Amino acid sequence: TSLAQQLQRLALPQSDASLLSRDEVASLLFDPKEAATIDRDTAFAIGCTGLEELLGIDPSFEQFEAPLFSQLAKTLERSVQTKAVNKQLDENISLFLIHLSPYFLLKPAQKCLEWLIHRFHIHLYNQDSLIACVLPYHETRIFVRVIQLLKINNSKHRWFWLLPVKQSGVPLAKGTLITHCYKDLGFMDFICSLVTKSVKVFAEYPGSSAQLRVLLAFYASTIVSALVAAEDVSDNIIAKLFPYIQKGLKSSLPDYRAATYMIICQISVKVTMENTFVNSLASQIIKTLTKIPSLIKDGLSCLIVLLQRQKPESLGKKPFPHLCNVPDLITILHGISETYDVSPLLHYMLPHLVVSI
Amino acid sequence: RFSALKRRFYVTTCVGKSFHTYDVQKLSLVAVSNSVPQDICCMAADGRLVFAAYGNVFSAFARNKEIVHTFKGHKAEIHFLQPFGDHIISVDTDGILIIWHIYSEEEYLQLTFDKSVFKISAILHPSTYLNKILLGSEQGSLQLWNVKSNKLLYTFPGWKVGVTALQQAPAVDVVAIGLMSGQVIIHNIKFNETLMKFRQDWGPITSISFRTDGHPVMAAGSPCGHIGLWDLEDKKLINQMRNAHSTAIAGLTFLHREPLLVTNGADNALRIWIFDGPTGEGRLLRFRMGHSAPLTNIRYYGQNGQQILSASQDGTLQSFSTVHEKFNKSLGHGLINKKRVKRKGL
Amino acid sequence: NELVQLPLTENIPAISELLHTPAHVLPSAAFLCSMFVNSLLLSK
Amino acid sequence: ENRAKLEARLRTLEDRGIRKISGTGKALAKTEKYEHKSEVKTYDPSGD
Amino acid sequence: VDMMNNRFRKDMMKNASESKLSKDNLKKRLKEEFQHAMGGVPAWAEDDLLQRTGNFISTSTSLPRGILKMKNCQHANAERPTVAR
Repeated sequence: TSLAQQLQRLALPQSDASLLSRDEVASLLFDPKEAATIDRDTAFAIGCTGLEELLGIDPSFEQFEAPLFSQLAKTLERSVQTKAVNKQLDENISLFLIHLSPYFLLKPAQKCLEWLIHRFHIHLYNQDSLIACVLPYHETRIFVRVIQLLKINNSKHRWFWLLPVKQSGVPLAKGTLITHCYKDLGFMDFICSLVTKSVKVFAEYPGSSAQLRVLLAFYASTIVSALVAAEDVSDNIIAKLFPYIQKGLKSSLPDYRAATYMIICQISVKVTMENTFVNSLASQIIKTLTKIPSLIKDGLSCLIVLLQRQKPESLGKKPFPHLCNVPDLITILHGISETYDVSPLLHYMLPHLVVSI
Repeated sequence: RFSALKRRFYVTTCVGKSFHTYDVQKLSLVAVSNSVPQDICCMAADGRLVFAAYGNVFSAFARNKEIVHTFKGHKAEIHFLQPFGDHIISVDTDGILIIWHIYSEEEYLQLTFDKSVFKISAILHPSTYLNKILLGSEQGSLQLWNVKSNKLLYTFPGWKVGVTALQQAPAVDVVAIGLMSGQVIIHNIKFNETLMKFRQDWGPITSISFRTDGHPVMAAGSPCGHIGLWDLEDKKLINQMRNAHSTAIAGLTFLHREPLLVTNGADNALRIWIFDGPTGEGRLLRFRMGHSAPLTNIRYYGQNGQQILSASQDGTLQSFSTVHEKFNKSLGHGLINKKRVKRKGL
Repeated sequence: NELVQLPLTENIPAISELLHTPAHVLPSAAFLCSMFVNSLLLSK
Repeated sequence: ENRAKLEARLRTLEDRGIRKISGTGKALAKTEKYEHKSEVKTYDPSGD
Repeated sequence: VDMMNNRFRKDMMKNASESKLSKDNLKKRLKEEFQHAMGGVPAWAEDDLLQRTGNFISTSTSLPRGILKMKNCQHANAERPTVAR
């Protein structure tokens, strides 16, 4: 089996057996027996029909007509071309899957995904991109089909923990997702990197905030729950989370800032923090408050939480001027005061206010 | 050290009055050198030979076992050895720098530096530079010299802390400078700009290595025994390896085009680290280790006499073979409730 | 002197019900942030 | 009121059955053997 | 400089004409060998808690819940042992 282990480690998607025979064909829409009786023209027609339907709902797909849904893509087969061509194809497929992710529950997206699987074998070459595209819909059955397309049998594979949902045909449970998220840091880094990349891609198009809704909600749903599930939050988790927290604070998307606020609130509730890190977090919250005028109040309330569950003298005097210069500060503070306690913020403010006067 | 006629890398560690050579593939001993009268203070390797310094005299070793050339003419202890083609550069304690031809053993050039003004604490020969060496000082200044012309090309004002380490970055004109304060400075010596700065609060920079397997990662050691991993691309801290060695880190090097790190220390341990886990978590791959604490009791075991049982202050019992080190074995630590140790580790 | 127990995420029923729903059914993140941060505050 | 409580209980039962088949998820990917790359090129500064 | 008759430089020759290369030809030859060995040119070559090393988790003044840190001590009545309740 030493020769067998060497051979199975030497295996590559380029030298797959299914490339050289038509006994079995992988298909998202059809069983393999019927899928082995489909000509390339029929699959191309289904993909073009799906893309044409998708163009009506969202225009910005037109750029994918030429590289992926044309005659040149029809004739092209990846194994024949060099690594640079495959890398460019990987970039194009990743961009198209990022665009597809909001519409995955719709049928035209399924047709386009079927054409991509038939022509480019993305289940072998682009496993990570496909998983990133389909992950926020893990409670659905089409997710189970997409997982069943992949081969994850090896216990040393990255996606081995997704094996039972392939074997039993059941959706992934959220508790397992949370446990693997907090215990395995690579999965959390994958989720954060996917969120940042999708936000950066969708930033260019004006009026595209809605397209990022569900994914961002998923980003809000798991991480906080992961912080709930962990018995003790080690310094590794916070060290990994902090750059993404800063990126969320620096962004202009309301939902991304809201998810960052929830993550910050949960972290402040659960773990005790050194004075320096509380100071830096409060400085970053105060300095970037006024960028989004619709998220002022929550941000201020978030600061209150950070100033209520930590040591009283954690915060310094440096962010005090920028805190005072926000428009209508006392009116928002009074509006919050009508329902909730605002004592920590005034407790911080008054000794600095008298000295500054 | 890389080898000719054998596409393999060898690591050489100083052991008292001798040195040992191991293949990096499996950490198997391949040679043991002859003894020298004094303890070895500095070592260097140039592929063909191994250079060792003891007292005020240094010699060259061939076949990793025997001396073929010895060099006399220094009145103080040597701390630095720089192989330069067919020539060798030696730096004394008082401040004498002499270039010697290895085979003929004659002195090519003699240079002196004022101890108060410029005491050499680090030496580096940048790659693709014709007859050029870089000199660092405890005062904090850097001098670029040309051996052939025997003139000072340029003087870098540097920083007031003082230089402890010099390392060639994977670039034509970029070097890494370590400071006593714990600060690593990435500098371009041709046009005099600093690309980026990193700081660790663990003491002076012991050694710096660069990962060249396609990932821009830099590692710097500390006297506390900790190693910091920095991302050159994003200018941030990736992760920190705490207590890699109990004692101070002596030397750390990434294998060329490999995700492997080779570290040794004063705790009588040579270890290999592989960065293949998720999120770049280094893990122990291979190690060759002996007692890390002074011995308490040693007794011969067996009438055949090929093994000796030894006990140390680290709480371990070990057996050392007298014929070959492949038969060395360890009996472990003294532990009640061994089944709990399985669950949580040592 | 007086000891006050601050609200916790697992104890709040509304937050748990909001966290137990599937992601695609889940509403926008701004509403979730509003409810979460308001529930984390101490009510007077 | 009683109908809403039963439906809330029924949703929990479906999720728990899914959780049983899917697994805890505490397990991670297992480690793999490593072999060194051979015939690797290197630069010798002695030529300088 | 003599590319041939030098052990280190003879491995760097390409054709028979370059027995002796000039200074400028040697520089680009040395540079490209370095870049081939390094695998190319790295991209990086042409307030915040992760620009320094430090901690993130600290101890609280209040007693933590869930787990109590305790150590057993010597028995109070060790000097006077008894069997009664």
